[PDB]
Amino acid sequence: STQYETQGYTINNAGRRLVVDPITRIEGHMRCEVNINDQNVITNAVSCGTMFRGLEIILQGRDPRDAWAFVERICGVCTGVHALASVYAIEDAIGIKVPDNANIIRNIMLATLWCHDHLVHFYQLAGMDWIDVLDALKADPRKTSELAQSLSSWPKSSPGYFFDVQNRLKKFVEGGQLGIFRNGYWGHPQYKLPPEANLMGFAHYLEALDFQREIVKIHAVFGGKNPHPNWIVGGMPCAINIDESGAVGAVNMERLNLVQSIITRTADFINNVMIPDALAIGQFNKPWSEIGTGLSDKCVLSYGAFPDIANDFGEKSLLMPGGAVINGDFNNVLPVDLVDPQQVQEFVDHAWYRYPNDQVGRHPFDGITDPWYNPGDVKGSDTNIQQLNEQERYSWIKAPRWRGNAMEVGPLARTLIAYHKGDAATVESVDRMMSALNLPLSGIQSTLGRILCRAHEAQWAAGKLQYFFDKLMTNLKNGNLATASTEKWEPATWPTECRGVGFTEAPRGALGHWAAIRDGKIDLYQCVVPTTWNASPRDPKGQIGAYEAALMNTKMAIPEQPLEILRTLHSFDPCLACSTH
Amino acid sequence: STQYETQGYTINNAGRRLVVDPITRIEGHMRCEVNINDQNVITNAVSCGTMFRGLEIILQGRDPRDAWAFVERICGVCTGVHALASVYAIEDAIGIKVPDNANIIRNIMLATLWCHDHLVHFYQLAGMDWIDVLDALKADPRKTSELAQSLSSWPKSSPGYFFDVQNRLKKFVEGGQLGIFRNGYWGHPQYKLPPEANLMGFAHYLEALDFQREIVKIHAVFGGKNPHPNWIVGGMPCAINIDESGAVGAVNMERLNLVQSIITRTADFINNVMIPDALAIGQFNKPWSEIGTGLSDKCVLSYGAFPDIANDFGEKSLLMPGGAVINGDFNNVLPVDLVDPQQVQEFVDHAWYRYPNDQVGRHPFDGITDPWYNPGDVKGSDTNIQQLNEQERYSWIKAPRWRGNAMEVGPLARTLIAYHKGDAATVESVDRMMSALNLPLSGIQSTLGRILCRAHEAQWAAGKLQYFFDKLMTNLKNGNLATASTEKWEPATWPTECRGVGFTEAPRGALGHWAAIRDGKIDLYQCVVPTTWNASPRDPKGQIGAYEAALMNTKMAIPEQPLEILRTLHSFDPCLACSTH
Amino acid sequence: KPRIPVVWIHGLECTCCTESFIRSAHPLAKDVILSLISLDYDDTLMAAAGTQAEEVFEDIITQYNGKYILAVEGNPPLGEQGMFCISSGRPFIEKLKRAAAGASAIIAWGTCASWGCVQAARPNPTQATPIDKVITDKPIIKVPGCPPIPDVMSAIITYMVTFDRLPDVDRMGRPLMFYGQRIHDKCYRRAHFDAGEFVQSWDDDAARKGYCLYKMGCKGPTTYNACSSTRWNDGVSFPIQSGHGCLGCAENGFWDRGSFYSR
Amino acid sequence: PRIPVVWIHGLECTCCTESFIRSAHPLAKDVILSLISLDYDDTLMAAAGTQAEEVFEDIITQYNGKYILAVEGNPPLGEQGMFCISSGRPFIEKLKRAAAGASAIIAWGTCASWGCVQAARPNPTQATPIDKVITDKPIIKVPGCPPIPDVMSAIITYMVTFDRLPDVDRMGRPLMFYGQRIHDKCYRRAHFDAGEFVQSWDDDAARKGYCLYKMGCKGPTTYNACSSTRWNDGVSFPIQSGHGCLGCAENGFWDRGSFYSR
Ligand code: SF4
Ligand code: SF4
Ligand code: FCO
Ligand code: FCO
Ligand code: SF3
Ligand code: SF3
Ligand code: F3S
Ligand code: F3S
Ligand SMILES: [Cl-]
Ligand SMILES: [Cl-]
Ligand SMILES: [Cl-]
Ligand SMILES: [Cl-]
Ligand SMILES: [Cl-]
Ligand SMILES: [Mg+2]
Ligand SMILES: [Mg+2]
Ligand code: NI
Ligand code: NI
Repeated sequence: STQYETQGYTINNAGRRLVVDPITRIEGHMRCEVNINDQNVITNAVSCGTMFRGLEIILQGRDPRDAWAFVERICGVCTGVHALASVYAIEDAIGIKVPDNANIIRNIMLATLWCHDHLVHFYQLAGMDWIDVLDALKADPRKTSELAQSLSSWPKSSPGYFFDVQNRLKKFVEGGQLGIFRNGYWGHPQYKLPPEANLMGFAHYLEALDFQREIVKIHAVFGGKNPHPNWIVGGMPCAINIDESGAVGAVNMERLNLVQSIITRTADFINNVMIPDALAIGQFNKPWSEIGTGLSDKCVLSYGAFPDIANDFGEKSLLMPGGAVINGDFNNVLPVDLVDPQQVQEFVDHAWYRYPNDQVGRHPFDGITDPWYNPGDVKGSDTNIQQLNEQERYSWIKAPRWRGNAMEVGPLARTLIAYHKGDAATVESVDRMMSALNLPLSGIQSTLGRILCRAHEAQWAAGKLQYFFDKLMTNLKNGNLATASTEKWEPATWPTECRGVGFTEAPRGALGHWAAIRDGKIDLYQCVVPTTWNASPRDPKGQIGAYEAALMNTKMAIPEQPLEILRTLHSFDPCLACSTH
Repeated sequence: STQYETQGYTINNAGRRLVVDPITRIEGHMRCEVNINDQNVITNAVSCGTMFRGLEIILQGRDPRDAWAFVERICGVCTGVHALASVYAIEDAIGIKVPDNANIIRNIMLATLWCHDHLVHFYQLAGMDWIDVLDALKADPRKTSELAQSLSSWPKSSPGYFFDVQNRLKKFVEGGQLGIFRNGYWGHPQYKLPPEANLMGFAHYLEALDFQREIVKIHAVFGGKNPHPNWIVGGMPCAINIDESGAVGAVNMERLNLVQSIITRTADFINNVMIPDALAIGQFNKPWSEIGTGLSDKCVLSYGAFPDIANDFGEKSLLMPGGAVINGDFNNVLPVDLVDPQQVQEFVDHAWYRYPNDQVGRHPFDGITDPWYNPGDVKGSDTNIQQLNEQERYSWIKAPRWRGNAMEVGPLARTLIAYHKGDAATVESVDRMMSALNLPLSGIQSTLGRILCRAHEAQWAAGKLQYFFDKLMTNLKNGNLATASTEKWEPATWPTECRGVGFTEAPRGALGHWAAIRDGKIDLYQCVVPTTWNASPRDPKGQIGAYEAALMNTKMAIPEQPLEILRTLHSFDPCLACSTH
Repeated sequence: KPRIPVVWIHGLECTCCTESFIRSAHPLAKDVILSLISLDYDDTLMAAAGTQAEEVFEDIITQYNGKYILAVEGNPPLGEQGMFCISSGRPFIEKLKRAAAGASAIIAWGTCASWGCVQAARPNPTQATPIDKVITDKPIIKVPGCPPIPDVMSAIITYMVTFDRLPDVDRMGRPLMFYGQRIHDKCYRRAHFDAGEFVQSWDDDAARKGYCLYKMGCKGPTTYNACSSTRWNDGVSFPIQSGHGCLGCAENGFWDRGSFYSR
Repeated sequence: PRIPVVWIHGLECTCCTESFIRSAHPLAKDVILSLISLDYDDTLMAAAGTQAEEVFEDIITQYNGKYILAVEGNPPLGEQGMFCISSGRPFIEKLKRAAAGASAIIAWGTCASWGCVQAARPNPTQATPIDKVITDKPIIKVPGCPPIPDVMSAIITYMVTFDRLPDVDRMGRPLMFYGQRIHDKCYRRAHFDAGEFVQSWDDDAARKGYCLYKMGCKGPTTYNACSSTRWNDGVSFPIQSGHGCLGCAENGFWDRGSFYSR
């Protein structure tokens, strides 16, 4: 057993080893291992992506116009975000400028995704870490009504409603078929909600499972379907016709009316169900504002997103700020350049990939994706891993670094970047939110903080949805209908050789696609995805990524039941298919 | 002036005349006049249908297969019921038996209509006679929540919800554009709800206006569209395919699943919003259990509806009982025969039609529709009527009688017939309803009782909806998919001369279509419609119809403000386009 | 900020057009009434009756003279000096003329107001007449169908409110947006028409596979509406999808174009 | 008691789970609480790690011969199957163990049915559809990337209500939803018949809803319910919103040339 120091942590693989495989209530396949000391405190944490598909290999030789459709299938949870990054990358490479309405509709597609994804994460993925569903059976329906009405104006609060929800759960359990609730962590001492808050939470779990289906109707109108809507290089294919023959065949006033109706309902659900629930989880779990800090007080990264000026990806255009903090210096938000070879690099010394020199990091334009399953000296065998060997290669996830630094990405990262750049809305949201909880600002740099920032981002995005929709309608009032530029649709118009970067802020953090086009075909296509950053394995210096760092130093009440590990991992919203692609 | 006695009333047209033209919050065109004595008591009531189109004339010479589509347009409120009566009539004439699934789907269409129509009537048509909308602005939102939660399990009851509803109304009226509320009877002393009940009722008005649109999705599945779904002679055109190629082109499992979802939501809304509101109006307006009795304690009529044994229209088949009561003898539910020339007859001595002898009544197989606009000695002129002359012809509505008796039809009539035939479910519903208000059973025979029975019936119909759907699914499980009989689709297969009766219970009461076919064409087509009964003018003996009787002896607080007249008329749910056709 | 005044009147009708309107899924009819327009007169929905209702009618057309939209459901009869439809003791046609004189524009809802619909079918006992044969000095937007699609009715209203103009129309005064193309030119069963794959009798194998309804009398090839694209009742169905041919209900005189089951 | 369902996940993007929870009728909520017993599902279940595998093992033992196995994604044969690792072992082992006790298997999506995107050239992981690995069990293929939400739920309700598997075409796809081509129920077919085609994006044709054949629409060779049942509670489908069908329900659609070519 060895010990070394990195980023303020003492990585120590003495003591009991615990394995959580599978990690559930995530997208895709993850394994996590830890070592705990004699006080049941984590002294070593190992993040492992347990899947790979090889989209970067598959994309070679494809028509650049087709690329979005392939890379969209990196992920059905963050569905659309990879299509957006792809059309951005291809447009950047060829030099295509899209019409304003295409840009606005793309922003609507992204905002819609932020709302949907964040909502489903809060309830269906992270929720059962905080809500003791089975304890809801002990709640008083009237006291549940009282609690709900104390927290929100949301209509659905009657005693009889909560009784009906409770009764439905009771009869469900009575069947002796607990389904998705079977063999959970119910009764664990870290469940702190009173029964009434558990019943309220569970009711909201169900309401959110229902409501989330409506949000993506916006994707259906502009993009055909959800999951996996359609896009084009040059804009969007959803041609607009308001006042001419054949408007029945296009985005018309009736289609726009449907979109408006969904926007209003989406804002209302998020503002009156999710936001109060997140604050309530905060109130009953304040100690988790001091757990799972990880890299969030050290190194955070955002590329920025939502260009409000069409075809302008600069700081004055992006509504979601970009920037990097390193060394815990939040007074110096540094600019990010995705073409600079000394900035974003990926290492594979601790990953299942071949490089000519695994001691160096490769910028994505020099990226290599050559799979090499070699887990080394595991406890077990190559096909029966009892314990990964984190001293060697232990993941299908590459290790991204920014100027050699290990970074956290995602809602909390974005909140901290915007806050420290002096975004007024963000400072106000964060101050008021932490005030309501009677916690210091530093409490946001935590597992609880990740959850609170995500919730607030859903509110932010629901607001932006209306703003974008209103900008679309303003263009239509002015007779500006264009949704595609076709000037450079034909391969004959393209440079023989060119390369481009497409970047955005996906629900889980900073996303980039790096594309090289040669002779009308994809020559290279490299993706670095938010969960790649967060779930990263170690690098040649032994530096740990965001997950490993957040898990370090964490107390477990009951080693056999990994509730604390789940809480922290889930707070990052892991997307493993994304991470590996 | 003149005075005479009929049916226990003293009809006296001395004294002040009041005119209400238009009657609003009904379907179509009605005028009502009354005389009031100096005690502000009605001593004379005059019901006038102020429209005519002449479908019975238009149908002559048409193909019997087309008839349903024409007569469906008698009414867009009771949409579908005329098409049902039409296909029944033509099938009876020709001798066609439809397959079970066609019968079950027709029963689903009828039950759907009962649910929808009754809901809209309660809230959008009758509601504002009982709910003081402007008084809702004075409610306390918390006390409103507490009232709603005391009455119902319905979820949407939070103080914040009622505050938001109240604030929407506040903003609506703040601009001084009161729209449909302008120049209302608000503040009238007969408005008895407290502010909290007004706000609860107004909230439910809005919820019902939204929700009603959902119910008719069942019509859209089986019948293409609502209003005015499609039908065929021989069954229904909505071919079923569950498990074969091309199910995408038919009624398939996805389509049936949509229907099921709508059924459950419909039952929920009716049982948890409309039923408790009907009882709440009952609790605050108990004197109206003694007002507007009219013919409801004398003569009531149902043909019966919802044949559960396909093509059997007998007593063992109809789920909604048929029968007639006369002379207040509720122990003698008499059988109704729609072919008997001595039973159903229409008189026109006081209507704008020509008969060879206007002192006799004509059975519909001998019916005549020869319009004759002759208001005789009005106050005013033929084109500017200040006062109708009820001693002469005063309506576009014919006067139906049953064995010479003036009858009331509709939800209260049906409730009475089923109650006195010993239908267990009706007896229990009525007993429980009247028990809940601490009222005698006789209290159902009233204006309030018509509203309470209509709400009951919506609940009954929602339950039957599920029953019929279950029967359809039972057939499909057994491989019984048939929806049409076509062996007598071709005119050449029909009798050279034949006649048929199609009958049902529309939302407003007993409906009959009498059709004669000759040489492949409609020879005669006569309709007698529920509002024809209820809104009937007088007959040669001077006997008054249901509306006129209900209005007799009514106290008015403020002669110039017809709130009491509207309450009673609205309780019968007038459909004037129906009445006149 | 004040909402556009709308006066909604009713001639000879079945009220299918009001009923369609309140079906609107987006915007909800509730929201149209509360937030988008000011529905200032409408006999079917208004609290006031009789003299109270006619005071509203008279106040609105006076106070907003030249500034309201007139929506007409149903149509005026010319027979019996107009007294086939009596409004406040007078022929409806007089109320229609008075209402029309103050209107900035008129919406003719449905086949009734547009063309005549069922009451005008042979032999037209009441001499029911479409609005544009009575009112000849005002813009009339025809929105035909029996009734029109709910979400078409509300979309035309949102167009007027959002863009502050009437929809552009075809030569018959129908909004191009929804009536520019035929049912048959956007029908999901067109592949079957093209292949000669037809329902020949009800509930035959073709019917169970969703084949074309041409041989069963479908009038989609001569009917202009949005039913095969926008569809009905929040996108749930339309006549053809549920197995009945188009009757032609959006077209002038469709009742008298022969049997619905003939070519 | 509700029918036991075991839902496993191979190499995937999770689009099929996401589609399922979009179901409008019945709601996914009601499928889980009332129609089936969703007894195992990594994406949604409370239990993780050893607790989750305790459920997996007990379910497939207790209900041996009586559970439905739903499969999302597929097994890779490359690197001894360790391109997809499940509780430290190749996914394909978990698939075989789950398959052996199943009464029947649902192959959700193009992944489980055919291969989908990871199987597109050059198929780095040797991703393989379920029916090439499990050869002794009924497999219902429900293709599409993903399949339509209300088709997924409709197939479930069929199995519950009728107590049988849907009848299938020669490829194992339910006839009810896959018996006809997108192009045979496409509302733009009138335009195809008339030679009325979009020729470039956002042209006059595109703004009138003309046919997308010349823009590469693969509807003529694709079997699915998108042009009839439509997507997301009957709101739209690819063609309606202006993009040609990609062919996403068909075996090998990724490698059938550019989406924009014939
Ligand atoms: S069903 Fe009617 S509208 Fe559709 S293709 Fe056939 S004939 Fe044309
Ligand atoms: S859009 Fe595609 S599926 Fe539709 S008609 Fe044209 S080619 Fe066929
Ligand atoms: N959000 C998201 Fe998916 C991840 N990680 C992407 O990009
Ligand atoms: N209900 C109804 Fe209409 C009337 N009266 C019919 O029939
Ligand atoms: Fe629509 S009121 Fe009904 S009849 Fe044909 S439109 Fe008229
Ligand atoms: Fe549907 S998991 Fe998403 S990739 Fe195509 S189906 Fe697979
Ligand atoms: S009958 Fe009418 S509703 Fe549409 S499909 Fe034909 S125009
Ligand atoms: S791309 Fe797929 S979703 Fe349907 S329309 Fe084509 S099969
Ligand atoms: Cl900070
Ligand atoms: Cl009027
Ligand atoms: Cl006409
Ligand atoms: Cl699995
Ligand atoms: Cl494939
Ligand atoms: Mg990569
Ligand atoms: Mg008659
Ligand atoms: Ni993802
Ligand atoms: Ni009616």
